[PDB]
Amino acid sequence: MTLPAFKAYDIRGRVPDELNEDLARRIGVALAAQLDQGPVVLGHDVRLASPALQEALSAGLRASGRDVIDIGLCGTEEVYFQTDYLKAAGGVMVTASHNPMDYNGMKLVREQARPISSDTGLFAIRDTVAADTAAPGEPTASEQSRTDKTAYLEHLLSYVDRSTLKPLKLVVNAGNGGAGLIVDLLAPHLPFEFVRVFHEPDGNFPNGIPNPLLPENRDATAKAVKDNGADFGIAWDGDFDRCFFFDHTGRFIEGYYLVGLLAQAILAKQPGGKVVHDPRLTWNTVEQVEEAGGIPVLCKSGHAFIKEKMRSENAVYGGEMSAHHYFREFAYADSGMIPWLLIAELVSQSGRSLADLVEARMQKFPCSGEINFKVADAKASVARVMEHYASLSPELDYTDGISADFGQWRFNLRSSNTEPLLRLNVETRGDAALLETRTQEISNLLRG
Ligand SMILES: [Ca+2]
Repeated sequence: MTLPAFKAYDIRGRVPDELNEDLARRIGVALAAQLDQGPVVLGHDVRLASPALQEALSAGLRASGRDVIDIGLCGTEEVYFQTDYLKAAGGVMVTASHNPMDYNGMKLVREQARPISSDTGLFAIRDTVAADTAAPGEPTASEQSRTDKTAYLEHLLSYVDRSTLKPLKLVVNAGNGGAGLIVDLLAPHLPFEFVRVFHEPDGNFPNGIPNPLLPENRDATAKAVKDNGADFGIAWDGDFDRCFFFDHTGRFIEGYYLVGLLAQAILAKQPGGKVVHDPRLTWNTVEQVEEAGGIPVLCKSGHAFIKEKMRSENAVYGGEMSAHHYFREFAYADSGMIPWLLIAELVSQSGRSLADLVEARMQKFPCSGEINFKVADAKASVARVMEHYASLSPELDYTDGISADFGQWRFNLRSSNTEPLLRLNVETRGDAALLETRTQEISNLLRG
């Protein structure tokens, strides 16, 4: 067959049958063969098995003559940042994301933190690994421990004017992932009053695997915001490349609205810039970008597509509705830290609460959120939807699945390639009733 752990965009599998130290070592050998010259940055998340997987990567890389820069326990964005900042040949983050306790994985980048994906080197690595029966060589290169975060912290702080920040009270919820370490290193340089929830890194996850999208986990941040009168709350996934916002009422802010909000924050600092966004939910972003003087650039969803498009357009910022925010100055990479710093600055400077910054936008472009449908036949299910609506003559766009614009409402319907699974997003022009009736109509068709 093929090694199942090699996915479209990263490596992910059950330990030890899909991913283990031997495979990790072979991946390091294969990665050395795929990169231009230079050292390789390695970091890892809080999962208990992550360090051993990193050590195996390092052994394979060093056997292949690659100097290894061990940045230690970190966030995925720190591997991206250090790979670019240190002008490394590439980098690997060992991270299991929100997969089960017996899973782990790896995210791999080349120069400037450019993604390595299935069609840009990852399956080449897979095929090399799959055929590698060579004896493990011994190291011919060194490993250096580089735990200085100064340049990374200075870079994060460079997105805000610290003299304009107010002493907001912010709930922070690392979910026992790694975000608290960075929050605590930033805190001496900021005026905020932090309320720390599930703050200590703990790969045993006594409070659940970090995933702020699950209602039980969502509610822990909401409750802390409400009980403490916080201005807003921020939660992260375990490797903290995704952040999640809760307004002063405890309400979780759907990620769609953060794209337009962050674009308007960034466009104040880089006037006339291009902003890349995905096709699932669009109308609010296009309007907010244009109103702020930027140029919106439609792009297929998925971090590799977003990053490539930002590069080709010199786009200052790119944002996906699914809590991914990318910054040109950050090597075009995603950060779960930059967004909350920008939002805290916007609340501080504007005098407006996070709730009021988004309220009118959510009313003007209400959306369904992303709704997933396991179906027996994705192609037949999409066909049923498109047949049902054909007589309305929607404007169709095929940038990412099917987008259908009917005038006062639109949807995007995307099909998973890993399993028969359709993802639906609907939005309307200020009409909650139409949003629900159309969402339910499409849902009935997809389940047919
Ligand atoms: Ca993540």
